[PDB]
Amino acid sequence: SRVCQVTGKRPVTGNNRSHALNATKRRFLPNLHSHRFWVESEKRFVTLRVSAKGMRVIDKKGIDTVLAELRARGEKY
Amino acid sequence: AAKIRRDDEVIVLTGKDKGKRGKVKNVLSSGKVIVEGINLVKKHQKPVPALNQPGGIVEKEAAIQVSNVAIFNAATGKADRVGFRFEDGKKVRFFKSNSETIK
Amino acid sequence: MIREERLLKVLRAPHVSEKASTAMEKSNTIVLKVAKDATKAEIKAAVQKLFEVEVEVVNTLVVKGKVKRHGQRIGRRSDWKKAYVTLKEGQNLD
Amino acid sequence: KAKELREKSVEELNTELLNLLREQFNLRMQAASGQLQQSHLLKQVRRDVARVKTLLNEKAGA
Amino acid sequence: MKRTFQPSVLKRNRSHGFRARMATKNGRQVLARRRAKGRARLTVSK
Amino acid sequence: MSGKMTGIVKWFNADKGFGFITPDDGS
RNA sequence: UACGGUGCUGAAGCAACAAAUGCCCUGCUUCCAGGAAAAGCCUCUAAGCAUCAGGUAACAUCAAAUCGUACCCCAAACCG
RNA sequence: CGAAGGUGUGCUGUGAGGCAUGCUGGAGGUAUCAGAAGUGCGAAUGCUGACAUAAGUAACGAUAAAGCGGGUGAAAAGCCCGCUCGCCGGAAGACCAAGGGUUCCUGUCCAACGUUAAUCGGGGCAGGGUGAGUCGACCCCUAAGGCGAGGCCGAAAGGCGUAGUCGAUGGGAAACAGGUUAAUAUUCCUGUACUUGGUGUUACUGCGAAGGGGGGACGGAGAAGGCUAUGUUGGCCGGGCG
RNA sequence: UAAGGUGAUAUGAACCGUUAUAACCGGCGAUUUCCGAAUGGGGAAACCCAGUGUGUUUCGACACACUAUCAUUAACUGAAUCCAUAGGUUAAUGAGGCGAACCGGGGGAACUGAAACAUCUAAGUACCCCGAGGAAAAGAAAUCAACCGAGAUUCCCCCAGUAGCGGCGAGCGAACGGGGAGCAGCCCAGAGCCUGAAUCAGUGUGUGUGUUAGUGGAAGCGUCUGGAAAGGCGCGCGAUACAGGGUGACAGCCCCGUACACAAAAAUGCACAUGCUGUGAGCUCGAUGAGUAGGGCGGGACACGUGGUAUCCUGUCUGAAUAUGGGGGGACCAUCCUCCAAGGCUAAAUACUCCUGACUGACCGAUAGUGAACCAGUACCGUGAGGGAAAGGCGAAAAGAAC
Ligand SMILES: [Mg+2]
Ligand SMILES: [Mg+2]
Ligand SMILES: [Mg+2]
Ligand SMILES: [Mg+2]
Ligand SMILES: [Mg+2]
Ligand SMILES: [Mg+2]
Ligand SMILES: [Mg+2]
Ligand SMILES: [Mg+2]
Ligand SMILES: [Mg+2]
Ligand SMILES: [Mg+2]
Ligand SMILES: [Mg+2]
Ligand SMILES: [Mg+2]
Ligand SMILES: [Mg+2]
Ligand SMILES: [Mg+2]
Ligand SMILES: [Mg+2]
Ligand SMILES: [Mg+2]
Ligand SMILES: [Mg+2]
Ligand SMILES: [Mg+2]
Ligand SMILES: [Mg+2]
Ligand SMILES: [Mg+2]
Ligand SMILES: [Mg+2]
Ligand SMILES: [Mg+2]
Ligand SMILES: [Mg+2]
Ligand SMILES: [Mg+2]
Ligand SMILES: [Mg+2]
Ligand SMILES: [Mg+2]
Ligand SMILES: [Mg+2]
Ligand SMILES: [Mg+2]
Ligand SMILES: [Mg+2]
Ligand SMILES: [Mg+2]
Ligand SMILES: [Mg+2]
Ligand SMILES: [Mg+2]
Ligand SMILES: [Mg+2]
Ligand SMILES: [Mg+2]
Ligand SMILES: [Mg+2]
Ligand SMILES: [Mg+2]
Ligand SMILES: [Mg+2]
Ligand SMILES: [Mg+2]
Ligand SMILES: [Mg+2]
Ligand SMILES: [Mg+2]
Ligand SMILES: [Mg+2]
Ligand SMILES: [Mg+2]
Ligand SMILES: [Mg+2]
Ligand SMILES: [Mg+2]
Ligand SMILES: [Mg+2]
Ligand SMILES: [Mg+2]
Ligand SMILES: [Mg+2]
Ligand SMILES: [Mg+2]
Ligand SMILES: [Mg+2]
Ligand SMILES: [Mg+2]
Ligand SMILES: [Mg+2]
Ligand SMILES: [Mg+2]
Ligand SMILES: [Mg+2]
Ligand SMILES: [Mg+2]
Ligand SMILES: [Mg+2]
Ligand SMILES: [Mg+2]
Ligand SMILES: [Mg+2]
Ligand SMILES: [Mg+2]
Ligand SMILES: [Mg+2]
Ligand SMILES: [Mg+2]
Ligand SMILES: [Mg+2]
Ligand SMILES: [Mg+2]
Ligand SMILES: [Mg+2]
Repeated sequence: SRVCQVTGKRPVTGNNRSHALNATKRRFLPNLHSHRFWVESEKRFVTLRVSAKGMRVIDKKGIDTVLAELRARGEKY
Repeated sequence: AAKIRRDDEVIVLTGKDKGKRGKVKNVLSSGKVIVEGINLVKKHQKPVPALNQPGGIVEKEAAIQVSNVAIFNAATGKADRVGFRFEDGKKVRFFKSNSETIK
Repeated sequence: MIREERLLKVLRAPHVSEKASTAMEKSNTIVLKVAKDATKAEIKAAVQKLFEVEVEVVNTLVVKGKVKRHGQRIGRRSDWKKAYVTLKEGQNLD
Repeated sequence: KAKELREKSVEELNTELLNLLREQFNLRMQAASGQLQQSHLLKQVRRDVARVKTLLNEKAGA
Repeated sequence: MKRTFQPSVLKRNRSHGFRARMATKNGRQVLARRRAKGRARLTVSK
Repeated sequence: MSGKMTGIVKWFNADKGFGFITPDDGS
């Protein structure tokens, strides 16, 4: 499932509007990527299917804070 | 909480026997009684070899509505409506006239 | 050992018939209407206890119920079970 | 008869239940033939068995 | 001529039976409709 | 029987008719 | 003899020939298009067991449950 | 001391209509003045039910074929018994699977069903009838394929699929002859067998698997040879002498 | 509570009971086969096959319990790999499924209308899915206003078919403000001080009020017609009861009831009160929700279709200040006013009716009214999803026609 584990981003639905304003339903997918994050405390790598916004979030808050949030959310990693 | 019971002597208020008296033989669950000797019909009884009935025109008693009968008050010689009271913590019947307990 | 209460609920009735009279007088076999869940061992123990008689073998069959019409309304009778109980020779039963 | 049967033991109730069931068997075979001409005894027995099983579930496990 | 109904109870029950209905989501919605309508015979299954 | 009549109507029209019986296109 | 039946008794009961599309044959020969699986069965040991467990050999004994079995089935009983 | 409704008659109004009354019917009806409408039917190849018409017409479902006597019976072309005749006979005979689900047998009935009658019936009603260690299923095994712990994926539902687990149409132990019932029989009976599990003694002593190997285990066509089923003839026995 | 009962078609048989364990009604209990979430494994629903343990055994074997999956927690164990971790196993607690409408959310049509049609409309409708509750949702101003001021949310009447939006077409369509229903405010981002202080929750008890069986309950005779009186004609009586229904024709006074008066061993609801348990109250000084606001691109929502378009949401790329600061006031700037986002909770008024009880109807009266007044979601049809009927009335009483 195209879900960022960190931010909870999700494929949303919208429209392709043409020049003649013809509306067709499309989707807006998140830029998800699987990345191994070095956790220094547990001294191991943890793979997360995370968006690039979430990678900026981990670079700002730190990965320990985020894995605390995922445990408080009740999400496996 | 039934006013007219089994062994009671009643008089007939309405019908082809308006004024006759008799004893109740049994009361039915449909709100009807069979009074001894009153609502006589002649049933054409079919013979049965089993049960040893030759089969004939048997005259017997039909049921009648309780509303059509009333308890004969042998004191006054008339019909009286029936009320309920408690005597000794026990629900008894009494005549509405003269407030006398039905026995 | 089968419990006596079950052995008392196994047997329902004797089945009277021309075939039953023949099997009783020739092969010394009684014909019983039994409970539907009753097995052959339960039957053999019941006859050996409640009638005090020695059973050689038990043959069973299931009787399918007939489809009847009471008036014009359809209906179906119950399936019941029938046991041919072969007694040993010399044994006798009412 | 629940009042009478309450003043009994567990083994006495089991004895009565087993005598009831023997009577129920002998009635059922008697009515299987045309011998039984008191049909109400089957009902009386079926209730009395129910009273015994009831009191056994009261005295045991309750 | 060969007509379109050539019966087979095994194929009837594997295709339209109770457990085939209860297996999937949409089949369970069928039994809810037939119970709501008040069908006596809810399925094929005898 | 109007239920055997149901058969009658339900499928003496679902017999569907065969068709016109003159190979004529009035063309 | 209920004319339906039931009971008793009971001869000979061999050979030759022909002979299958059936059996030997899951064979044989041959061809190319190159022709299921798994268990039962047999056997081998592993940890384990060490004279116990288990194994086969004989004999004895017990058990083998439950369900179907009627009837039509190229058809008046199935699909029409 | 007879309502509505139904059916007639008489009278009356320009009309939609109104009034009275006879019969039926056997218990509700309602002036006036206002009010509200599911408010007026001949048509919609209108909807539902009933009855006509054609018409006592067509047809009565393979051109395999019937005839007679007797019986039963209210009644016999159709039922039963009998003698003839004809038809199938690689089926129009017999056994099953699938499927149906008591149509089986016996007694009784003939309203309806049966393209006629029906005493008959697969029809109505009642009763009876299906007996397995060896047949089959269940069961052990798997195929195609299905489901699918976890798992991977996916807006959600859900999709695929590992371990596994289901799944025969295929693999896997074992019974034959004779007799018998109105109806069951490789199921009952008689006779003679067989198989797999148990426990238990006695002798003997390497047992052990979720593992290894073997086996199971496999195509088409063709050619003969050896047989049997089975049949024919002879012999034999019993009967016959037209 | 009771003198009559053993449900109906539907008689009969055999019985029970009549002063109180007959029956009947209610409360609490007991039992509660098999399938089905179905949960020991499987499975063509109502079937097949087990395992472990504890008991019995007349050794043939019987009975009972347990054994699903997932989540969370705890214990033990435990790889590659040293620790470790993954994994494994036990145990405990919970969930799972069904169900009418209402509710919130994730997705999301077309016919149609535009007299064609593509923007638009239909319409965020139908439908599908997820989750919850008796209501939900929202909700305590980074709001409106306009230099006067108001003071959470929700609902109704106006404003107003206005302002606007719009192939400026068809059509869509507010708000400010006003009148009402109802009203309620709080907490954490943090330390102390006083300490148990408000309130809430649970659990007891007590009281009250209901509910789940029930009790009493007034008062009419004569005559006529007639099959039968409740009708007619006389003469009375009741009424806090002339609501209604039944009774052989239309009954205030025949019956059931009604008005009114009461009633609960037991269970339970709602209130209070109180006990216990938990919960913290208040004061001071602080702190004041960052990948956020905002921006670029693409879309969506706001009545507002990108237009000069504010505001809200965010798929993508970025990216502040932080109380001397920031947001809004419909492009935008300046001044002024007003408010304090990036954390939460919260009753009421509001919406609905599978179901229960009472009552009502210028609603129907058997081709109507529910499809169904009657054994109807039946018969029947269809492989299936699904479709889906017809069919009421003897009489007061069977006295249902002996012969
Ligand atoms: Mg569109
Ligand atoms: Mg045998
Ligand atoms: Mg059998
Ligand atoms: Mg047979
Ligand atoms: Mg044939
Ligand atoms: Mg008249
Ligand atoms: Mg009228
Ligand atoms: Mg008239
Ligand atoms: Mg008239
Ligand atoms: Mg009127
Ligand atoms: Mg009209
Ligand atoms: Mg007309
Ligand atoms: Mg016209
Ligand atoms: Mg017409
Ligand atoms: Mg004609
Ligand atoms: Mg003509
Ligand atoms: Mg002619
Ligand atoms: Mg002709
Ligand atoms: Mg013919
Ligand atoms: Mg003749
Ligand atoms: Mg003929
Ligand atoms: Mg003949
Ligand atoms: Mg010929
Ligand atoms: Mg039949
Ligand atoms: Mg026959
Ligand atoms: Mg017959
Ligand atoms: Mg005739
Ligand atoms: Mg005929
Ligand atoms: Mg028949
Ligand atoms: Mg097998
Ligand atoms: Mg497979
Ligand atoms: Mg799968
Ligand atoms: Mg999974
Ligand atoms: Mg298997
Ligand atoms: Mg097979
Ligand atoms: Mg036969
Ligand atoms: Mg192998
Ligand atoms: Mg081959
Ligand atoms: Mg030979
Ligand atoms: Mg001659
Ligand atoms: Mg009864
Ligand atoms: Mg299961
Ligand atoms: Mg299970
Ligand atoms: Mg299994
Ligand atoms: Mg359109
Ligand atoms: Mg248009
Ligand atoms: Mg809320
Ligand atoms: Mg101010
Ligand atoms: Mg009362
Ligand atoms: Mg009264
Ligand atoms: Mg009366
Ligand atoms: Mg009348
Ligand atoms: Mg803030
Ligand atoms: Mg932004
Ligand atoms: Mg902007
Ligand atoms: Mg944007
Ligand atoms: Mg941004
Ligand atoms: Mg902003
Ligand atoms: Mg401005
Ligand atoms: Mg806030
Ligand atoms: Mg109707
Ligand atoms: Mg009518
Ligand atoms: Mg069907």
